Amino acid sequence: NITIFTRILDGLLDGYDNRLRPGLGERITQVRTDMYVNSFGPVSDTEMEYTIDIFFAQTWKDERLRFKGPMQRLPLNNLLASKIWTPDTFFHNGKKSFAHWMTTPNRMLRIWNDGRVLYTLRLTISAECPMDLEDFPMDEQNCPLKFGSYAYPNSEVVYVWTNGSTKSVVVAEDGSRLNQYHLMGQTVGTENISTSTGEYTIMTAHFHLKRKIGYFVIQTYLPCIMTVILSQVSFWLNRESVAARTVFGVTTVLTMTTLSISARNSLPKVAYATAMDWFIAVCYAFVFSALLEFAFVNYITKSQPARAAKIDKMSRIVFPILFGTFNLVYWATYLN
Amino acid sequence: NITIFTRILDGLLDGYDNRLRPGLGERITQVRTDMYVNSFGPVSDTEMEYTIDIFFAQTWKDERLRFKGPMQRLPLNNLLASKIWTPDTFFHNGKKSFAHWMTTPNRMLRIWNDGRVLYTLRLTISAECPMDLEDFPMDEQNCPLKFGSYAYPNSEVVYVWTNGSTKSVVVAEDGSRLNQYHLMGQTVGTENISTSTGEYTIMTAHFHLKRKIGYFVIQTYLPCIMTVILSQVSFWLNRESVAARTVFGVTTVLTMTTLSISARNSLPKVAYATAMDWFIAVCYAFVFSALLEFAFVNYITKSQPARAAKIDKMSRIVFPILFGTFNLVYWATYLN
Amino acid sequence: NITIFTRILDGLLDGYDNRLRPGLGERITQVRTDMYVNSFGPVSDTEMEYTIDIFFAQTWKDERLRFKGPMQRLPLNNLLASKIWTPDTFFHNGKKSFAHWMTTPNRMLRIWNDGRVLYTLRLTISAECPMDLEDFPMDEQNCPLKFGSYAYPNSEVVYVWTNGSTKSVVVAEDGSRLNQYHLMGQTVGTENISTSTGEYTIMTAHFHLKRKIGYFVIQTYLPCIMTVILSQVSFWLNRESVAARTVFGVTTVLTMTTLSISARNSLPKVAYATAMDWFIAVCYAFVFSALLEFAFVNYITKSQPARAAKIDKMSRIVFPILFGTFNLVYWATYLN
Amino acid sequence: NITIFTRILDGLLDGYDNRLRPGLGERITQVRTDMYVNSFGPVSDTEMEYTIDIFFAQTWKDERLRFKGPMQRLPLNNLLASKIWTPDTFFHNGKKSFAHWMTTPNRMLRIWNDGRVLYTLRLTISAECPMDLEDFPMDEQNCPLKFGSYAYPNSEVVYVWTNGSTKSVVVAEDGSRLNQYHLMGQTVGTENISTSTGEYTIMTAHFHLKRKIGYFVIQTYLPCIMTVILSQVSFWLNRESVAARTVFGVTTVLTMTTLSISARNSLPKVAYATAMDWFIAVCYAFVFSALLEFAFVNYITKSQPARAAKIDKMSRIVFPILFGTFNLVYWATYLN
Amino acid sequence: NITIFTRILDGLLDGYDNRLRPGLGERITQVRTDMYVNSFGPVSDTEMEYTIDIFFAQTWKDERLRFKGPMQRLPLNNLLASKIWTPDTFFHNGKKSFAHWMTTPNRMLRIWNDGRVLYTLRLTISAECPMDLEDFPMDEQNCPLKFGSYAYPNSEVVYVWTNGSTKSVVVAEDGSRLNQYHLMGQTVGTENISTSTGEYTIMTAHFHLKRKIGYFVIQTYLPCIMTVILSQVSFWLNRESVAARTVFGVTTVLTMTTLSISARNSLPKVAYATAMDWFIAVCYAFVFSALLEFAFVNYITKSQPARAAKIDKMSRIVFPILFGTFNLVYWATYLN
Ligand SMILES: CCOC(=O)c1ncn2c1CN(C)C(=O)c1cc(N=[N+]=[N-])ccc1-2
Ligand SMILES: CCOC(=O)c1ncn2c1CN(C)C(=O)c1cc(N=[N+]=[N-])ccc1-2
Ligand SMILES: CCOC(=O)c1ncn2c1CN(C)C(=O)c1cc(N=[N+]=[N-])ccc1-2
Ligand SMILES: CCOC(=O)c1ncn2c1CN(C)C(=O)c1cc(N=[N+]=[N-])ccc1-2
Ligand SMILES: CCOC(=O)c1ncn2c1CN(C)C(=O)c1cc(N=[N+]=[N-])ccc1-2
Ligand SMILES: *[C@@H]1O[C@H](CO)[C@@H](O)[C@H](O)[C@H]1NC(C)=O
Ligand SMILES: *[C@@H]1O[C@H](CO)[C@@H](O)[C@H](O)[C@H]1NC(C)=O
Ligand SMILES: *[C@@H]1O[C@H](CO)[C@@H](O)[C@H](O)[C@H]1NC(C)=O
Ligand SMILES: *[C@@H]1O[C@H](CO)[C@@H](O)[C@H](O)[C@H]1NC(C)=O
Ligand SMILES: *[C@@H]1O[C@H](CO)[C@@H](O)[C@H](O)[C@H]1NC(C)=O
Repeated sequence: NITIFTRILDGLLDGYDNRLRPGLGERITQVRTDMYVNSFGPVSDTEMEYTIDIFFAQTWKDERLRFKGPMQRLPLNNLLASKIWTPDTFFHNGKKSFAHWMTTPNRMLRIWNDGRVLYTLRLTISAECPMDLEDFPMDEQNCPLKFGSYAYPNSEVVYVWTNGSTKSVVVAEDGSRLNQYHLMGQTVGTENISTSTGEYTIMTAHFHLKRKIGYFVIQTYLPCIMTVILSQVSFWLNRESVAARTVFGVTTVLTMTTLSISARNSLPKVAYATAMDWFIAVCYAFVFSALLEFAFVNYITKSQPARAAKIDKMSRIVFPILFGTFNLVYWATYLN
Repeated sequence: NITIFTRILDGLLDGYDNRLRPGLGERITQVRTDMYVNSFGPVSDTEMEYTIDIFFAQTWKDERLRFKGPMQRLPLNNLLASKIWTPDTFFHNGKKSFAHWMTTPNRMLRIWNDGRVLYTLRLTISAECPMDLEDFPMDEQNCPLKFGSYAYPNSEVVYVWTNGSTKSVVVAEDGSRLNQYHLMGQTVGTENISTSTGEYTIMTAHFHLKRKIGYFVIQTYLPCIMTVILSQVSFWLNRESVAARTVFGVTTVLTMTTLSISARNSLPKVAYATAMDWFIAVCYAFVFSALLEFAFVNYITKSQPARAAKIDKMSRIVFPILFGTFNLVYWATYLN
Repeated sequence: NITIFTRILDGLLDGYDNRLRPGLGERITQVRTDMYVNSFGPVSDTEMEYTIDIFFAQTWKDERLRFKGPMQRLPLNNLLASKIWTPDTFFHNGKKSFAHWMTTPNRMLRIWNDGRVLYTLRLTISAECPMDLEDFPMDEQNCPLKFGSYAYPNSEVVYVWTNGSTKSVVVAEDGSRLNQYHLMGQTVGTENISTSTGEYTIMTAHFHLKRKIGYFVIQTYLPCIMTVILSQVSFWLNRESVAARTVFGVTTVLTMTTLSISARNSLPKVAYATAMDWFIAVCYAFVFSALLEFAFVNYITKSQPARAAKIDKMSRIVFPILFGTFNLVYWATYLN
Repeated sequence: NITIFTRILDGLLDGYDNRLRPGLGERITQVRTDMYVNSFGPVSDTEMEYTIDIFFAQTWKDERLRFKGPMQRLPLNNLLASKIWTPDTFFHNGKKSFAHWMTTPNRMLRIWNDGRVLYTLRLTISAECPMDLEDFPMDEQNCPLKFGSYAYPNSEVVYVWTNGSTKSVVVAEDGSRLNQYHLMGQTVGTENISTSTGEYTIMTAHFHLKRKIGYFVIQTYLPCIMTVILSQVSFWLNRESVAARTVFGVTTVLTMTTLSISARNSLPKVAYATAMDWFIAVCYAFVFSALLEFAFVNYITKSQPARAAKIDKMSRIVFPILFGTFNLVYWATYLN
Repeated sequence: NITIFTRILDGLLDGYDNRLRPGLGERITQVRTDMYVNSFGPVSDTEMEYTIDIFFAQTWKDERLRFKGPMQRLPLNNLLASKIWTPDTFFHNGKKSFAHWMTTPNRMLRIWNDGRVLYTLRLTISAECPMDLEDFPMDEQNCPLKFGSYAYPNSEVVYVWTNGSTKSVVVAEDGSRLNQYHLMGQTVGTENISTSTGEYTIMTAHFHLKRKIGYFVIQTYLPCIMTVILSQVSFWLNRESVAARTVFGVTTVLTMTTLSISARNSLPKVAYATAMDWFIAVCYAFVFSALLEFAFVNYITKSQPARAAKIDKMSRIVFPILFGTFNLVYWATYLN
């Protein structure tokens, strides 16, 4: 009962040319594609790339593979994949993509009586995701995934998503786990690109990313906020304690200087100011301004002591108010 | 006496199709799997992955390989593995798995008279282990290992553990050696997952990990604890020594600030607070509060000196007590 | 209607030797090359290399592939590429180049009736780009890309750009995105190099890079500029406050020392001074000079107090003026 | 005179099955193994692995390769290695081993008239070397190297070292060069391991490593030793100089805190205390104790000045003596 | 006119055994080798290795390839390389060598009428270069490059440089570009090594490297030199300013401590003192000695004030002189 299957496979491969697409010179080969994202790998902001592991499935019609037998389907493995024609699908934005080979090349091939072919493959794509880090860390990113035929233009091979967008792309519940991003959702679309080699239909999948704040709050904002509060303590010390207040201003100013350097070490070396940079810059101004207030106060503490005391007393109220007011504007401006 | 073995191998391969599973169209192929963990590689918390080296063994029945001869078994090597049918087993959560090829592809194939086939393979699997670092470093992790057929659904190929759970998975005594984890034990199970390509039986092995503390005690807790004690020394200095006590508060506050930054550099950039973060935050409050006490004491040291001395004297007792009390609650809360 | 294509391919490969170039012993094989830069990868200054992803296309004439049929063109894939002769093009300056294999080897082959052959390939070239970092960060770089035949000298195979320079090399709008460089434009050229193995025509493409400033302003210049301003605040403090002014000078001098070390950590370990180094050196002189002024002032504050006050008062004006004057000369000198 | 060699090779391969070991069903195949360590690569303490490059040679007897000819030996290359049977030797503890392929696969095959076969191979083995870092840096390590057959149990293939232990394993004079280890010597042995797949003879080579001190002396011990001496200088300052002595204690205590953090960055994250950790801990106690002495002295400098001076004077002698005494015990305890 | 070439290639391969070296059993195969260094890659001091990209050319005589035809030479590509015999040349000290495969395997094969064969190959060799860093950074290194036959002893295959040493090895003008080394020149030689597998002729090429100073001057020496000068400023302050002079000594001593740690981070972890270490150690003594002078001066400032002033005044002259004198001896000793 098993020899029958062997004959069917031999018959289909008899006189079959894998170098020619099905329907050549007769029609346009239509390929239906569906994707299942097993795991949405890490998003490297420094390299502007993200890693994704998917089960890429392609379906098409091949009349040369029609057969008759007791079983309506022929489950198979990677062995027969090379013997038949498969689309030369490639990822336009994929910088480096490699397949999984252990324990066996993770490929499946299924053939029906009518000649319909299902060919799914497991891939780990490392694509490029350009980002505009102007609102960082309150930034949203849209990482795309573009793929299509490499050699067959739109007039020969056409890719279309199967069913609706929701069914076309599926993300596992545990797969969408990132340390500094929320996977809000996914969208799909199609487009035609005109090239010197001809028109090619492009299948694009966009992943919406919402950066999750809380790591930078514990890493950058809080040390900056507490450092500013530390500087304001100097206003509560006597003017004659010149050395004591000097330590506050000098240490706080340098503390903010190193925080700015440390903060940008993890951030990509982008040549523009981000939202976090402005927050640090303002905090640096507050600590620096406090030192200037002491220097000005200590400069006139002898000629006009009366005004020096008033400035020091007033600074105890103005500085906390302005810093608190700035945060409300800053957080409300970006958290909206 | 050696030519007989050659004839047997030629006969079995004569008319044998490796593209068809044994028992096709007649029964369901049953595969018995056993695992031996040679070494439980490092667990990368930053990348949420772990590396494991195993001797993956699969056993199944193939009537096409039945033979008669003086020897009841036919030990072999990787040469004949490709000539026969083998299950397309793959690791669902395996991000990157590679085989060992030196000196020779580490594969063994054994065939008995009845047709039973033993096919073991050495692998180095780099799987993903999601972790909830809310109780870090007093956290327990359960890293799984899922594998199954890629192309053959549950109706064609079924995986079952051999004998009990203990015999199914074995870990070498020297293999289970990690720098920051204890391998408490292992558990195995089976489940069926419904997919668009059909139902597939999933074989899962869970490794229980108990993070071992002591590195963070020497790295984070002790510097934080001693820094807090250092700040409390300021309470034993005279109020008029404004500069001396200012150095204590400023240096200690900044010392805790850098410790928080340094501590999280090794920790994954998770957007939530861990148990260690709370300990650092409380320690930061103690050192910061001590500086505020001096500022308040130095602010009223002239108008009401009597109360200033009492506060300074009282702080010498309250601060050590509260810090010690906090540790007992903190350690008892998590070490239980 | 599909069997006709199979016969044509069989006929062309019948009696075809892929080890012999077309026109051997009769003429010189002319290859027309065009390039499309999908993405201009990162430029590693430390390793003096850059990564580029391109669609490398080669066109040549092969009379052995002439055919007659209803279709004037024969779109194909990588399968037939190995069966025919292709140029042994290689990148002379390419340190490490790898092809893309997923989902299918990204190669296309097209053949016309006259025998013209189009063979395009996707590549990721990691070439070496020597740089003279004397005006860093106000430096312009010209990273080349040289390629040609490895085995066929100029007398056998010749490479020529197709159409003009603009059409020969094309860069995608989104591809030319670098964190610290502007892709001003591209230029192409040809040359002959004499070697022991014969003369070889070299096709060269030069990419003009204009480093974008703004990251170093936020990372190096601003901390240095503010540190210098911080030191000058000491001039506004009383001479008798010896400890207070000592903290300013010591902290600022050490702050500049660490900034110089930190700044060069990212910069390649070049054994010469850059423009940024001179800026840091001058800033170090200003902060160091301020401390010397205090030491000199504090040294004569008793013998001749009158001159000490004048020097301190005068320094409040001279130092800000010189530092501001230096910046105008420095920025104007390099920003021109 | 060269055609004779061609006939001999053809005759031996005629009717030769490479899937069957020599002497199958007649005797036990004996393999003689010798090793030459070209270079003992770096030992990664963090990853508990070491890299070694060797010339692995295996010798065995194969009666199927007997031949008669003018030349008693048949030097060859990797071409014939795949055509005959070779042992499936593998490294049990080898985490990742790769062969050398340039310029040609570095394999040699030699055959004698009697059928003796010599098959040597060049390998770069990255094995795992567990270490107990309790006496670090005064620790000795014994990195093993285990290898044997993967598919042939002890009843079919047996490995034995050739000649004595000294000749069996040889290390090049320049190969044994490590930055932080001394290669004292090598030892070899054999053992049988019982496994579910049968008994396998294991050939083990142990490399004795003696960590060389001097890098940690310049990196950790000396800064710690000088820091302690720096703290003791405070005892020679007047009590009334409260700020001056406070700077000594605060700076020294924090200096030791960062040294402990910095020292363990290179060290593996082991969850136990090493010898260096105890040395740092004691040094931290000395600097911390000195600050406590000043605080206690400054606390009673008014009520009982007489005792305060005596304590300060006495501390100038006790502290240097105890620190010196501790070092003699510490160094003698571990350097013995 | 092209079919003639096809017949010649078929005739040569007819009855040709690639497993036998030319002249086997009749003479000794002589191989002439020439090298062209396209680029001398980076020299990794930490890993004691260097990377080099070369065009490795080998020439030998093979009477089996003699042919008669209109063309005196047969330019070819990698296709025919595997069909004929080529030497099994390998690099003895090569830790990891890989070939270039894009766009086509960069191999050339040329055959003349007499049977002379030219076979050149492009390689990227990562060899090991042991270094004695005793005079670092004033150290000279001699990185070798050893290669020879793997399977054919000196009695079968012999390697000889072609023409003189200068022509045998050539380095491109732009190839010899290193960030911290000068390529003074190259030398070549030959030697015979006796091994258990027989005598093998070794072809060695030595590259003379002269480390270029200037990065460490800007990174290590200058901060150390200026730090020492900073400490000497304390001698110009009044003795009663105890806190002011304490800050100078404490900050400078700790500044030198961190510089020593930072400097050795890039340097390999060698267990011996380098020239830079001695310079840092002396600088540490000067800053430390200055603090001791203040402590001694402040200790006797009351009992014998007259001597205290003289010591402080004298130290202003002695310390600068000794430090300047040391540099002249240090620089002259190593820069000679
Ligand atoms: C420079 C001459 O062209 C080429 O060498 C070439 N080679 C491939 N391709 C091209 C053309 N091009 C720039 C492509 O972006 C390209 C896009 C496609 N669509 N998809 N998915 C499919 C193929 C494409
Ligand atoms: C998107 C269409 O599907 C695919 O392309 C596909 N390709 C493989 N597989 C699938 C289906 N799927 C999502 C799988 O998770 C899958 C699980 C399995 N069980 N195991 N072990 C076995 C195979 C599976
Ligand atoms: C040392 C003997 O030569 C060789 O072994 C060798 N092998 C290849 N090549 C050479 C010669 N040479 C130094 C090359 O730079 C070279 C340049 C070329 N042009 N392109 N593009 C093409 C080929 C070249
Ligand atoms: C889980 C069922 O077993 C296996 O799958 C398997 N596969 C290989 N091997 C084994 C058995 N085992 C645990 C091995 O440690 C093993 C050791 C050997 N000796 N050597 N050198 C040789 C082979 C071995
Ligand atoms: C342990 C038994 O030997 C071997 O297994 C072996 N295998 C190769 N080789 C050897 C011998 N040996 C130690 C080599 O250093 C060796 C050097 C050579 N010359 N070159 N270039 C050529 C070959 C060499
Ligand atoms: C692409 O081309 C096809 C040609 O049939 C057309 O139907 C389709 O609408 C085009 N898509 C877009 C986005 O223009
Ligand atoms: C999976 O399916 C099989 C079908 O025979 C069933 O026997 C088994 O109980 C199922 N397993 C689970 C966990 O439901
Ligand atoms: C290279 O050689 C060819 C030989 O025909 C010549 O036409 C061309 O001008 C040469 N190119 C250069 C740059 O000299
Ligand atoms: C291993 O088994 C063989 C069986 O012949 C025996 O001779 C040998 O002594 C055993 N080795 C050990 C270490 O027990
Ligand atoms: C190596 O051996 C050959 C044998 O002919 C000899 O001619 C040559 O001089 C030897 N080389 C050295 C360096 O001894």
